[PDB]
Amino acid sequence: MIKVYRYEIVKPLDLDWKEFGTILRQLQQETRFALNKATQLAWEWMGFSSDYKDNHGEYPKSKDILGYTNVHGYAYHTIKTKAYRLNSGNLSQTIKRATDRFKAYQKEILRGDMSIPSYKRDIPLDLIKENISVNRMNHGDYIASLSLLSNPAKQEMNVKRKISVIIIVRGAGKTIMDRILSGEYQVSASQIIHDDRKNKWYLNISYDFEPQTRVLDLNKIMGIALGVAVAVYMAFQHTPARYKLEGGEIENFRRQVESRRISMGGHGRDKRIKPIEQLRDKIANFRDTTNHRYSRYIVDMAIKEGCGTIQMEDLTNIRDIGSRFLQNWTYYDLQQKIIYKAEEAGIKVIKIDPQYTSQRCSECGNIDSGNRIGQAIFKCRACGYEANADYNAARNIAIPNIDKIIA
Amino acid sequence: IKVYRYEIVKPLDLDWKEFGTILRQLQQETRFALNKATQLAWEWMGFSSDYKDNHLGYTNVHGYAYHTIKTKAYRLNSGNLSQTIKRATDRFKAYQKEILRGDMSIPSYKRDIPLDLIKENISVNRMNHGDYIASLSLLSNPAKQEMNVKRKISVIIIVRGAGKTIMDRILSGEYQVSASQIIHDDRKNKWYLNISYDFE
DNA sequence: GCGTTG
DNA sequence: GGAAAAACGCCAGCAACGC
RNA sequence: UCGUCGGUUCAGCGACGAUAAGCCGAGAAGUGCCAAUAAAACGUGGUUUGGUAACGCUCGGUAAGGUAGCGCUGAAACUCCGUGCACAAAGACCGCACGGACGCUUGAGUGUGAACCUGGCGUUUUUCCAUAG
Repeated sequence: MIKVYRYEIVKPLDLDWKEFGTILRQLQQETRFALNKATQLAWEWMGFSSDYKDNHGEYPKSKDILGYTNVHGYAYHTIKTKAYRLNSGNLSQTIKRATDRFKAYQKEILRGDMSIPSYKRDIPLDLIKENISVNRMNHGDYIASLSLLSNPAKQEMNVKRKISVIIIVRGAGKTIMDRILSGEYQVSASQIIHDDRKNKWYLNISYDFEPQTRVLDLNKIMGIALGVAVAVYMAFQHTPARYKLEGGEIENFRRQVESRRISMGGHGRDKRIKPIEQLRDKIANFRDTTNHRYSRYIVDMAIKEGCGTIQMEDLTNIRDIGSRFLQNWTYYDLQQKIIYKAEEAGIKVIKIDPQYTSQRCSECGNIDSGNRIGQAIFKCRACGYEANADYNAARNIAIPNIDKIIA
Repeated sequence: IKVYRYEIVKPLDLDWKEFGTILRQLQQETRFALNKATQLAWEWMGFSSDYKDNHLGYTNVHGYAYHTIKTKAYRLNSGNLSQTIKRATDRFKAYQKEILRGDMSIPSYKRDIPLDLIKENISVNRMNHGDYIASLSLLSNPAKQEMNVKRKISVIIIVRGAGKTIMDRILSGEYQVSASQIIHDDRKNKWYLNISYDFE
């Protein structure tokens, strides 16, 4: 597996902040140039190869026309003249990302289902894993030394070695960095990113790690239902334990940003929109934090009951997902967090068809549309089953092949 | 100079399977001309590479692209093909500096493409019975001598309520029909007609 | 340790 | 209609050799 | 009430700012506006150049924690005490380690609480206004 942790850059060691910021903005401009020109050169090679097969009879060899096995090798040779300030391994990784995205999606681009990808202004800075080195000092500082410049750029900017910055390593980042420095974790290709709200630069480190091996019974399954009266309900077949998440904080935040959006010149488009994007980024960050909390609770309640399989709904064909509690949520974000945290815990996630799953009684299996009589309570007809509707739904999810059993 | 769309229920002298096949063929040629005009605008503006030039009586990129494209895009009407190639070349010329600077990649065009229609190829008519006929000149002569479509394609358009004020001033003489498009909606499977109109 | 190409 | 925003969706997260 | 700093996100707490849903610059890529000039394509069509500053025109500025003064001493941000190590202005310093005492969570972990897999690209609808039934 591989995860990402960010660290705040305090200051460069031998530079000033003004020179360091100028260098970072210039390398951002060069990264954006390299991405967009590698996309243009890959598109031009696609068109040339189509015209070559039309005029000759076969596809042209890239090694004969361009001089290179890959179009990445030609794009490096072209882009390297105007992107001379980037470190050449970082430039090679950037062009590799651009040409790999164009190569993986070439049939979708030729069919017209996907656009040709354009790249934006505030772009992250790539760093291959040989260009990162972190060291802890005796007085408690952490120095990250980064190869960011080429050999001409180091001479034109009067830099002699790698650029060393001080990073803050606190909290869980202390644990990650201590496992990096002892060899237990392995650094992958990483980023320099920027945060406009706090005006902060970050080293975004991608690390390879081997997760903890547990013993979990694959035959025990936990079912998760997106309730209409509580937010998430979790149930089991082999045990009458039931867990739930209700949104008290969700209901509070949902009208504390609705009571604030009741009231809501001549200097461009970026004014007249600056105070509303604060509220929008606040809402996005709240949803991200809430989905992380919910995902950790759902995977923790499956570690607790020894389950080796998680089953939840499939939301691609519902279209009335606004009738649930959460009500407009980022459900895809929550489910992806469920998936990676369960894969890290050792649990299989199986999405199932939510065919009816709320009219079926979960004790015998009779499906009647008049079963739920007020959106919180559940009454059966064939066995007189008395239950909560979300718990009955979550217990119907936890059956191993319930989507074939219903239909 | 504003737009109003009008949903098409049916063609008069055709069924919804012949007319749909004709529109999908026209969409394929429209997308071909849009992509090829972007390639030829890339070649015309310099911009290319060494490996292509190491391998003309035209004033502008529009004429060179038109005379190159019109052989393979022969099923489209000639004014409609000219209006399509103008859209692609003007999109390339409005974005040429960012394409050169590397602030943008190549302009691209989607599969469910609109079909262009110059104002010489759009007609509307009310009768005494109450329906609304839109007459559309969509094919060329080598296409009309092969699909055996005899006249302009006449379809019935839903003109209700808000657009009914818009259409009548078209038939009065007060509004002038500008260049329009035939568009498609995939989720509804619904063909619309984006009539553009003028007022001064 | 950067640079170039598979 | 216009002009944007946001939910949904997918995948990566280089390697080997030469100066 | 909204915001700034206290490692990241959400909340709290401490200290601050606020007419900040404010105030001001420069510039000219675009939508207008004003001048001329008018190609490709089939009379229709709308071309090319310059100016102008109205613009959800373009690029930016503008408030917000605290810190010891004679080459040594060591002050100051989210519990206290001790011993070390490091530090004279700071977008950059207010930290780190070990030992203990007090708590907290479930003998360990912990020190305000919970959490901490991101980045890039694409798609398609939904908002929000304007508009008319």
